[PDB]
Amino acid sequence: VLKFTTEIHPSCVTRQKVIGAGEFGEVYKGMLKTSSGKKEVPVAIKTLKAGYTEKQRVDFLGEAGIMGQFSHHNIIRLEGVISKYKPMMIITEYMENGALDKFLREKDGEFSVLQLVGMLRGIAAGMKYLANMNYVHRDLAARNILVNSNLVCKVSDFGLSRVLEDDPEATYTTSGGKIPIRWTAPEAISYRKFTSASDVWSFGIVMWEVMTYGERPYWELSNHEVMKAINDGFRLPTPMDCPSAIYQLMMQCWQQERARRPKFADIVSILDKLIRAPDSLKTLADFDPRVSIRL
Ligand SMILES: Cc1cccc(Cl)c1NC(=O)c1cnc(Nc2cc(C(=O)NC3CCNCC3)cc(-c3ccccc3N)c2)s1
Repeated sequence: VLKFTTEIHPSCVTRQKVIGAGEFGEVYKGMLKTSSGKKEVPVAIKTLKAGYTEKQRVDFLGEAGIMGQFSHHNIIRLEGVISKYKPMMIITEYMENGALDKFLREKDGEFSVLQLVGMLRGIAAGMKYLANMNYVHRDLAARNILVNSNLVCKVSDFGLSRVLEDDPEATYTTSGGKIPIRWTAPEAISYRKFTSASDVWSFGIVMWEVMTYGERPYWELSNHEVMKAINDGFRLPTPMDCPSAIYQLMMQCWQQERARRPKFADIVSILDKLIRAPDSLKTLADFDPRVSIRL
């Protein structure tokens, strides 16, 4: 028995603005009337346009069904679905600052170290919750994390191919594409061994995305060049202005041997201890001089 997913009546949903457009549906900002007409809240609304295939329907509704099993501050909240009327819709809370990667790239250098570390603690708490629920995300990356007005970060992007046994799409993105290599642990790339410990590798890459304000991991390297570097033992260098303890933690997430990586519980605990003793964050890792400027 799974937690009940609310079927929403279309009369309770208004769409105010298109915010995203795909080939197979759109995403809107809107309002949802709830509590039997007594409350109204802002929502995001994703549609599935007519002509969708059986696979697209099972995937679309499956994402909502997974989201509906979770109740955590750092996981996107589902309000419900419209499946009985067309276009079908999934309705979630609305995250005012959108995806974390784009948000940081529009906010370069504007946050404190403590704020960035706090964002990572929230993401880590959401991932701890997911891993404890026996959910392996497989595509953890800043692009799949949303940010609200209050800077709370929440994990998004769920799918049935992550939960069903021997699923033939388990190694693809939720859109059927190739999962971007540069967030993925070596044993998941080479053997398809996706587990919470490969999600810990990905979380280390997310830490580096956050501390760099959304830089592209490995910069211009191609996918094969990233695989070359990782398998030689190369790891991403420290971000600028990054606490030594934070860079050490991301390096531990990138241990080749998956059993040596921290668990999500370890990550949350370490981040909490650093935030509560903030002088621990003033020791910075050396930023490796990339350019020589002499005068
Ligand atoms: C509805 C739904 C169904 C299934 C799965 C999920 Cl996770 C969801 N929920 C959502 O997608 C979303 C919840 N909140 C969101 N916030 C959001 C917010 C905004 C938006 O208003 N962003 C601000 C606009 C001004 N710049 C600062 C960001 C834009 C998007 C967005 C959506 C599609 C393509 C590009 C975009 N930039 C998204 S999207």
